[PDB]
Amino acid sequence: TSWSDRLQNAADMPANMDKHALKKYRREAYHRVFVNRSLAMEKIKCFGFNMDYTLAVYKSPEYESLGFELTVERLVSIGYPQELLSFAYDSTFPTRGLVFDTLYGNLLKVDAYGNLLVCAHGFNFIRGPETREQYPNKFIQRDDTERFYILNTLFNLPETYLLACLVDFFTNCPRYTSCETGFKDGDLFMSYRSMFQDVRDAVDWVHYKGSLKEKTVENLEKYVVKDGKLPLLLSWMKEVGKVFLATNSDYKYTDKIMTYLFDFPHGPKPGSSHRPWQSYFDLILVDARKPLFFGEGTVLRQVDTKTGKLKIGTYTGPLQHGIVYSGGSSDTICDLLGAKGKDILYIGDHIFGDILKSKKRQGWRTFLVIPELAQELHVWTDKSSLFEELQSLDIFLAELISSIQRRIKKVTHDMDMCYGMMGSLFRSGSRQTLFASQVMRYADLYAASFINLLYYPFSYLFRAAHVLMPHES
Amino acid sequence: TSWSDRLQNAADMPANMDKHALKKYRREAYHRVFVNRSLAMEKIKCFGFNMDYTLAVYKSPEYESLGFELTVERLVSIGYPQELLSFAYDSTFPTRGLVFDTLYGNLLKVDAYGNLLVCAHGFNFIRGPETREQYPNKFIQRDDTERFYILNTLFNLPETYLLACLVDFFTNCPRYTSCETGFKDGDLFMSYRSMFQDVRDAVDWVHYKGSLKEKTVENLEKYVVKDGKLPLLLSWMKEVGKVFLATNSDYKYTDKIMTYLFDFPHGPKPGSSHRPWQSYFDLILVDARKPLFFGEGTVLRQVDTKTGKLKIGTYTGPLQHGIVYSGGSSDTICDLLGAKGKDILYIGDHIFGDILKSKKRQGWRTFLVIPELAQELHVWTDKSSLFEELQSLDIFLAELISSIQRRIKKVTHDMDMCYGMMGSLFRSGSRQTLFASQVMRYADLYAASFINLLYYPFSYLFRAAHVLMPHES
Amino acid sequence: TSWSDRLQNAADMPANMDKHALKKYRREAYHRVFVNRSLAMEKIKCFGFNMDYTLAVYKSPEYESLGFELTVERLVSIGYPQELLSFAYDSTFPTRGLVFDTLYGNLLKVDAYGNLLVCAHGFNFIRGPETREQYPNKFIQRDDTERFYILNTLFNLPETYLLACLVDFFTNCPRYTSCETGFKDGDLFMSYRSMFQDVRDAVDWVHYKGSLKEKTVENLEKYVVKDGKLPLLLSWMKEVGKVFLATNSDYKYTDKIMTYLFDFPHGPKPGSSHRPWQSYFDLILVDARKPLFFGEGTVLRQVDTKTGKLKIGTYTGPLQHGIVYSGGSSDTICDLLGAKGKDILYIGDHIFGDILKSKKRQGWRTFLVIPELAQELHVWTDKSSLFEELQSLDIFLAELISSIQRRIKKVTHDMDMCYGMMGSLFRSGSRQTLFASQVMRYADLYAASFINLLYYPFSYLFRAAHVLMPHES
Amino acid sequence: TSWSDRLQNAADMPANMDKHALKKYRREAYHRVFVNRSLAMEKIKCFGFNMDYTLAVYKSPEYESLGFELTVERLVSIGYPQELLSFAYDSTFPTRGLVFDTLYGNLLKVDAYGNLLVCAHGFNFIRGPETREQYPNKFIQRDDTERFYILNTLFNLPETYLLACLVDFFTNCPRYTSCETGFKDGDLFMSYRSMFQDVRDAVDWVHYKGSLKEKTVENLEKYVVKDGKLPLLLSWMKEVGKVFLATNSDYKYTDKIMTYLFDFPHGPKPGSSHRPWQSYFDLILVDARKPLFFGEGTVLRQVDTKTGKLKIGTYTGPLQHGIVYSGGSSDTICDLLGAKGKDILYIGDHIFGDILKSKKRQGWRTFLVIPELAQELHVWTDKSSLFEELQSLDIFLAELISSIQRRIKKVTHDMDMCYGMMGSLFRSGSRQTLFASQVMRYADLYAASFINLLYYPFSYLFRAAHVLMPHES
Ligand SMILES: Nc1ncnc2c1ncn2[C@@H]1O[C@H](COP(=O)(O)OP(=O)(O)OP(=O)(O)O)[C@@H](O)[C@H]1O
Ligand SMILES: Nc1ncnc2c1ncn2[C@@H]1O[C@H](COP(=O)(O)OP(=O)(O)OP(=O)(O)O)[C@@H](O)[C@H]1O
Ligand SMILES: Nc1ncnc2c1ncn2[C@@H]1O[C@H](COP(=O)(O)OP(=O)(O)OP(=O)(O)O)[C@@H](O)[C@H]1O
Ligand SMILES: Nc1ncnc2c1ncn2[C@@H]1O[C@H](COP(=O)(O)OP(=O)(O)OP(=O)(O)O)[C@@H](O)[C@H]1O
Ligand SMILES: [Mg+2]
Ligand SMILES: [Mg+2]
Ligand SMILES: [Mg+2]
Ligand SMILES: [Mg+2]
Repeated sequence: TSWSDRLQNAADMPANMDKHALKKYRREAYHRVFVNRSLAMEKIKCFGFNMDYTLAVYKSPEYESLGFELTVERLVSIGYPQELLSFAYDSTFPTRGLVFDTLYGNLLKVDAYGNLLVCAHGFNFIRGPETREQYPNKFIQRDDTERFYILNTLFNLPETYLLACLVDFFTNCPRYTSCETGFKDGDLFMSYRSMFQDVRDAVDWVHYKGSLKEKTVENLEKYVVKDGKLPLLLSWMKEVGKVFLATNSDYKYTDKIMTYLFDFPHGPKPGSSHRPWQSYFDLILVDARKPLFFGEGTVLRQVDTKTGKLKIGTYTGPLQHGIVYSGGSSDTICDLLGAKGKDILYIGDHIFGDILKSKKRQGWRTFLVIPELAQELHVWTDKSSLFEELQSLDIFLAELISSIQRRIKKVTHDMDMCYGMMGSLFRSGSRQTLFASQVMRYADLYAASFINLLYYPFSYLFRAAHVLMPHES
Repeated sequence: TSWSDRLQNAADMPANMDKHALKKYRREAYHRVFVNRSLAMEKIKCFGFNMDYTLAVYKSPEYESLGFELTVERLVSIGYPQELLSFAYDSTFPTRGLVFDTLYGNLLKVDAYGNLLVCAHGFNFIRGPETREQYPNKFIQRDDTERFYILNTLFNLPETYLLACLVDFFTNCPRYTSCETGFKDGDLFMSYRSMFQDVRDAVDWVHYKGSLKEKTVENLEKYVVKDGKLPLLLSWMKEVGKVFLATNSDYKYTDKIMTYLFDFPHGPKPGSSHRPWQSYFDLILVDARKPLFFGEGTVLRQVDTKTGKLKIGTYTGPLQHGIVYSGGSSDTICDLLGAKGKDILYIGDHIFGDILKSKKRQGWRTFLVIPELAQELHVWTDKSSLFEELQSLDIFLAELISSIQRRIKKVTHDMDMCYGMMGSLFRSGSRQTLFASQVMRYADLYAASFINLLYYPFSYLFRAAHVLMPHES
Repeated sequence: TSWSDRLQNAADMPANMDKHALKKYRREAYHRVFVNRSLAMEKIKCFGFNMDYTLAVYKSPEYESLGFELTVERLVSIGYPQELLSFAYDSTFPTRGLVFDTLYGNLLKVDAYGNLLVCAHGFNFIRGPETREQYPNKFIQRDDTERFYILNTLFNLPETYLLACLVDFFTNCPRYTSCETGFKDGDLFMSYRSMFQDVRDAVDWVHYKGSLKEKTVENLEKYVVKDGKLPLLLSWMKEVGKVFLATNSDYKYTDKIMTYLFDFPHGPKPGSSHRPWQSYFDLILVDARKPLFFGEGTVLRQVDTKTGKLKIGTYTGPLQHGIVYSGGSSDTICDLLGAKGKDILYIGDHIFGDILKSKKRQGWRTFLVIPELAQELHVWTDKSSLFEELQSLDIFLAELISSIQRRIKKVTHDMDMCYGMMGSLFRSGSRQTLFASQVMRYADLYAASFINLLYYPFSYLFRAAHVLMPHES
Repeated sequence: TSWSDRLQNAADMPANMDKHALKKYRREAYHRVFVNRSLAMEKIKCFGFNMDYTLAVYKSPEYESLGFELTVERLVSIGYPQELLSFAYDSTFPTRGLVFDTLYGNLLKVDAYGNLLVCAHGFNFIRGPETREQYPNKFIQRDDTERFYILNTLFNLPETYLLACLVDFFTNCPRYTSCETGFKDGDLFMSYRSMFQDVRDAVDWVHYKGSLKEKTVENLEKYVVKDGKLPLLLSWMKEVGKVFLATNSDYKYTDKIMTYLFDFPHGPKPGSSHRPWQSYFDLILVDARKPLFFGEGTVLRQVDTKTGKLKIGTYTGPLQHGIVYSGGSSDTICDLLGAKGKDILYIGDHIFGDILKSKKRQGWRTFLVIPELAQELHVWTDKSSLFEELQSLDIFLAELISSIQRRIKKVTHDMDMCYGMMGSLFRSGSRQTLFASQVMRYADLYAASFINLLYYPFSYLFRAAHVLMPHES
């Protein structure tokens, strides 16, 4: 049971319009919207969306496995060994938000301060004392972006596992010699950095020149969650405000995906005429190039929606019915919708490119979709006994000799393994991950899906407790 | 009663060595060490210090007023009008951590997200609706470091007030025309940006080429807090670990100041022989050039302590008794003391250049000295009734029509004015400042003075509660 | 009769081995090697080559016209108007080395100092006084590389004409409004800068992703000069020194082209066994990425010559028979051949990327191939009467009222038109072009083809007269 | 007899106004203006000047020796050894335009292509074969500006000799160990790069914070050439055009120097009323910051000529009588004088900062003053027999075994030594220097002094022969 099984299960249910039914459906943790900073929904005047993994939630593990298979086949195509074709995607290994150390070829799970929580070389999990040889302070410099790459997105899940697969394969294949910073093959030396770049280039290629999009759109039921409540919720948003789309994807792909998402024999509610997906948006913008979008952006272009090509030249005209934009900047949206930043609730899945950047650069209000939360919540509530025991051990030790520390490490591991080999997205034991810290800092609201907004009235006041400093308590 | 009066009051008392006396003296909020993240003191192997406003705490408002007077006289010297000499430093106006907007000439107090809490043009405090003309989203882009300058340090307090003085003077002087981005004087236009640069250059000049240091060292009793407990605490640190000094100041000034700080007719305790200040340090490093120090740093030099000049060449030798270093990098300290980052507790007063940077770049443990906390604590506990009323108003409104909002704004202002015209260092009403957020994020421990460590045993476990995400609660 | 007709005519003749026959064949200006700086051939130990337009001389105007047609069809493919398909390449318009001014959409012919010699907007040649509106000092800043693009190569000849075609088309097409910096089409504004970028991108695309290479290799007789003297001369070079190839092209294309160039029923001389083209080289390097090659270069790779793919990893081994390199740097060649810069004569056609950069960065000796010289020489000797008259007019005026200036401008134009609409590669009248100045400064030797070296003994001392300053004469 | 003795000798003579007297005085090579590119003086509408070493020609070797002594005393002041005080400036060693290699501590004389002509380590002149260890291709990369510093100016002559003095001193002083890249002194290593930086910093300090200016202005007869013909020539220029001053020096120094230069008991001619120096200029601009001046420049300021301080603010007004500008850009001059680049003859002594940059960035006409030419001409004409013999040897060898090469090297050295230990500014034997090449390329006119313009009518056509390519001859 993957997180997308949970979402597609909730998606299959009819949308009860009764006001008591929505407020009661809101009880389950799975249907809740979580609040890091208070937000008065009545002040929101524009609802903004990205598409991928927000409106178009790709089914797991089928879509990761497709991306993994095409990336492997691209690497074999450029000259990697045929043994790569015997890899098979394993959804139990990767957790999102890991850091690949391109110097030593390690996947690292770190906290907000660069402290090491988990270190794996290939499929070998390196224990505390052994990591100190490569990480003397059990710490990485996050600003060393040439060395460390943060695997922020769900699109990065196939390459997260692929990187570990490759390190494992070259380590144990007799043809190659293992060195500290790569692998030697006779007169050829492949550094982990160059291998990582090949992987990155191949993932990009699969998405932009390969067949991933084509294979997705030829079997949309297999790869994309479809929910009749999505048109309903978007129609409610457009009744109280303006609605816009700003996606990094191109128009031809967006049109195919969005058409599928809205292909029901009715409009927002059963019995209503079907409307085209574009009619749900006051402003549609593709090729957004986020996060650069939230700074200078790019030249504003207009899409010829008949051919799917860009019209030649910079678009200098006004917002018109049926126009589709390409490129531009976040200021394009604000000017054309007559919005200020805090009037906008932007719903995205990219913690860095959508949420952090719109918050810091423009002061937009933010809603982070976290697809895996649909299943991490289930693990969290089911295995809560282990966390409560861990909390007790931390408290008992905080007042105590060392037989407790071995029990702390033991329960930490058992808790983490319920999530997978790389543990929870949000923590390792009692230590929070970098990802959790960035969710708390930059996502005003968050949920497994933005559809959970259906269960709250549009006057709702999302409330978070005020923060106090230690000396103020 | 300034914050330095509080510190000098506590400094004048004898250090009772009784173990029950120290743990009981620790009760008062003023003698406490506050904890943002848990820290086991037994793991600390090196105690590091800066000098200015940490070991050498400059008396307020005398030192700010001296800096203000010399900066004004430098500006008049380069051609600013004689009316500047009628300014007089006013300690009730500036709060530390304000942002000067060089485009519009405003002092801004902002939260961690760039939201405006206070805006003053000269001495005119701009009310909410009027700020929207210049700040349409009541928000500044903090990454626009060419436009916004954060006045982080206590050394910036004179220029904080001076900037407001200058804007006020040119606005109301009939010879000048007020424009949006500066002042016009016939065929001369002085932008707020160029005026700000003149101020910055003059403050730098006063510290590095003018007479500020000379005037300080010729009346040390007037300008520098002296505490007999400082040699005592440093001697205890050197009994359990190593102690180092890394100051941005030069050796000749450091030697004069430190000699004064240790000039008592005894050593650590009354009855003991006096020891030179240098004997309290395993490593002394001047001209540190923090924060660059925590990256590549500069070439490591050796001070000729007889002449006070640098020896010619890069120092390639080892740590030796009596050597004094200049420049280098944080790695110099780690290598020479055989320390890893988390072995080091670095005690500093510069939230950015000492604390944020050593934490993020090197994973050092951090102790932030906040001199004004000695008096902000007194205001906080005395006027606690206003904050509790403010908390009630926020709760009552969070469940309610708009007669409460005017009461919220009214109590916010009355609370803030107890701290001064620019309010608390840490908040405006219920909203925390950028400075408060950076203290919580990067200072593991903090206190009005590091001397408060005297009241804790060196095995102490400083404890902070574990953080949970909203969905984990 | 194009310049490549001249070369292919000389190519069709048998190579007479008689030593008196070669030294006599050297009399014609067309078979000479011209000398800017003295060069003793006996000191040359390595002969280096690029491939395109040096070993593989593409026939004119067929190859330019092919490149023009595919670039036009790529622009139409991305959305440019169908009228582009009615353009047809005209070899009489473009001269190499022109500067496209992306601000005003002009093709400029300039001297070494940025002075304007010719200015054309579309097909309209702007006369002296009219250029002063856009060029007040009849001068461009050559360091403004964001505004001015120098069309250095023969590959740039199709886009030189295409840029003029496009400016002409949009100017005179009623659907578009002509503005100073581009063309307006309703709500779309296309700047000359964005149009220029589209052209550049399309030319790149045609060469790297389109069908230009495929169409060339499917009709090599139509597109590539073939000379039996090329294997002969290369074999003589390998008898006295080492021979290397460093091409920006990839191995699969290089192999196809070079195989064709060496496909004769014999080896160097008639009657000898045929040898593969690779056997003529001590070192073969593709994907050179010149001019970056002459600085840090790129990682050194090894080509799998069976598949045409790069082997995975950096090549760390030695120079071996049959190895083919990819990337690397000029230091790769020097180290592997045991050469110093002045031991190397590098034969190239790119005045900037081959000749200027190897000379300035590495002190290599240089031989510039200038394909058009084969025909510019014929025009120069035939129409010499006009130049001599021009020289007389300059002398007579230099001692004289203004009826001479109109005659000077008149003869200048008549002389220039013999070369084409944009005049000689090397001058406009008595003023030398930027290109001529860079040939003189950075090409030690030059010729229409490097095959002219066949007519000189390998002990030859190429001689240039010593330069004196004015005060030394 | 120094070059400034020649200039001061010519300066002491009365200015005969007879038109035949001026055209006859023009015969001597010493009074001629030399021409690299033709220039019609009637087209010049503005005459521009720098001050230092153009209007204010500092006497040699007294001024170099003063600069040397103060720089040495500054280095001793910061901690260099006392033995430096026994150095004494030697005008026979330095030639202008040498390159200090900061890696190996060598002074290099190079040609325009980076080829080594002379190499000296300290006072040891390294012979051809021995230089190949450090310079394998007898070549330096001029674009490696972090390694190589070109000593372009007459102000650099003291540090040219000082650098050789220091290398010589540390090499032969027993306390220091000689390494390839510097000197070791126990645990201190001083690289040639850091030593070079100390020298550079000290020269800057002497000019901007030390006593060099003060000592110059207290003995102007000792240090500055004074010529009654200078006011005369400037008055003739102002009769036919506009005259401007753009100096890097500050106003207080400029005023002192210019007052001295114009302090005669008469105006332009004997018998005329004296006029203040400022009245000879249509535009006076100080603090020019050339060469940045010829790009974006700096903010335009106005000097308060009463106090010598800058007025506060950017000057936005027009050109007015008596105004003195500070900063700005070359566009300031063009706009205020209504000039285009080719209307301007700019007379400067800095081959890079005045001449190269105004020519390339702005297309100004250029006149380079070369003070040493006053004496290099005398050596050139006196020792012409050696050069003619050298030319014969080159011709005889160019048609010849190796007994001639030793004679070529022998005569080259004897010729060079007549100029000094580092040879002619313009050549070593038959090889031209980088400096000579840049004079020819960027100086339209040149002379030992701009005063030589007095001997030419303002309608004069300076003529240079047209350049032909080898294939055009
Ligand atoms: N999740 C992320 N993915 C990719 N890049 C990131 C992410 N978070 C931060 N960055 C960028 O990586 C660089 C290094 O980050 P840095 O060490 O400055 O931490 P930071 O982003 O300031 O986080 P914090 O303020 O919590 O320390 C920064 O320029 C930042 O913008
Ligand atoms: N207190 C400070 N004083 C001066 N500069 C600062 C301070 N805090 C951050 N900076 C620097 O200012 C620049 C702009 O900061 P930015 O907008 O990235 O916020 P940040 O430092 O990442 O804070 P946060 O992560 O809390 O948003 C950054 O490069 C940062 O290093
Ligand atoms: N033929 C060329 N094609 C492309 N770029 C060039 C060419 N010649 C020079 N450049 C580059 O263009 C930039 C601007 O050149 P710049 O104005 O400095 O002239 P330059 O190359 O120094 O020529 P010169 O020394 O003759 O003035 C330089 O960085 C230079 O390397
Ligand atoms: N006389 C000089 N003094 C200082 N810098 C110079 C001088 N001449 C050139 N430079 C600068 O030094 C850098 C390196 O020069 P580079 O190797 O490009 O030669 P260049 O100036 O283009 O000369 P050329 O065109 O004759 O080769 C350039 O950016 C150039 O502007
Ligand atoms: Mg998305
Ligand atoms: Mg400090
Ligand atoms: Mg080529
Ligand atoms: Mg000068």
